[PDB]
Amino acid sequence: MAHSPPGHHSVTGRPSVNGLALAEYVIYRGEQAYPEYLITYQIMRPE
Amino acid sequence: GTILIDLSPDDKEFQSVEEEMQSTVREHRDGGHAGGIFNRYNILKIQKVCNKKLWERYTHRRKEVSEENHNHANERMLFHGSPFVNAIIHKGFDERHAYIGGMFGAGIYFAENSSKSNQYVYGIGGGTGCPVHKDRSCYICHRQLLFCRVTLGKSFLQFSA
Ligand SMILES: O=c1cc(-c2ccc(O)c(O)c2)oc2cc(O)ccc12
Ligand SMILES: [Zn+2]
Repeated sequence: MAHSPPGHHSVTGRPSVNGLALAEYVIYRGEQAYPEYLITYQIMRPE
Repeated sequence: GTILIDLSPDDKEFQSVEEEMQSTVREHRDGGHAGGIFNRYNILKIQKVCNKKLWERYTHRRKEVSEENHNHANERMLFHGSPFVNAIIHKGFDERHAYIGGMFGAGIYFAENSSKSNQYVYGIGGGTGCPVHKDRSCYICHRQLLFCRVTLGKSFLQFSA
């Protein structure tokens, strides 16, 4: 596992092409996330 | 130390988590290759993950980040998809859940789009698809995502294609 950029606690990947894409994020310490909900699902075949 | 509590579909908490799941689906540039072809999900169960030790671990670090960033944790709720969610919920996130080859370096990755994290549920690039049918687009097999509380603190802004 790498380190944060100096002076930062995470990285934000801001989408710059796909106008519809939301952000993605990276943390470098496991203690910076808590797995609050387990969601069980299936993807649905479109009509 | 982990216990899982089932949320009722009548519970407002179940409903707000489902809505975030469904409303952050998007089309992907791979036409469904990694994660499958779908516009929405069938939610089978939503469970609250309870572990005292992992939670205190989280809040301890959160306070540290906060005091380094004018009392602002910059906390988000974000999705995480992987083949190892059942280890994560018992032992917490650590360096074994790091995407060594990701765009932004060897760290632990989260998405605002649920459909993005869905691409990683069977492995990087969807791996070989579901274990039972080897179908990245399986409509039968049960999949699991985590909806996670994440401390970002001061976040480095990377513009990216
Ligand atoms: O949910 C994610 C899981 C993972 C992921 C990647 C590699 C792993 O070995 C892993 O366990 C999870 O990667 C993502 C990358 C993104 O750009 C956005 C979300 C994820
Ligand atoms: Zn299957």
